[PDB]
Order: sequence, then structure tokens, then C-alpha cells
Amino acid sequence: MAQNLKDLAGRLPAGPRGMGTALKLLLGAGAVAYGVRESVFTVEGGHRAI
Repeated sequence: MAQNLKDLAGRLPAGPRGMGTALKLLLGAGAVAYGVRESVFTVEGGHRAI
């Protein structure tokens, strides 16, 4: 008896989405945080910086 067979034809151009966006966003946030931290330094008491 005839059965159900799915038939997909043609391809739509594009890339997979969703996971990539999340990862990129996370990376950007981490980079920004890292940059800010690098910009700041602390000199503790009794010390002096040149």
C-alpha cells in the first residue's frame, strides 16, 4: 500500500542560525569586559607607581 514518504526538493540558501548568534554575542561581551579590566590598575598602600 502507498505509504507516506517525505520528499524535500531544492535547497534554500542560508546558514544555520541561532547558535551562532548566541556564541558571537557572548564572545563580544567577554571581550569588552576583558578590555575594561586591562585598562585599570591598582597601586596598594606603601607602593608608588612609575
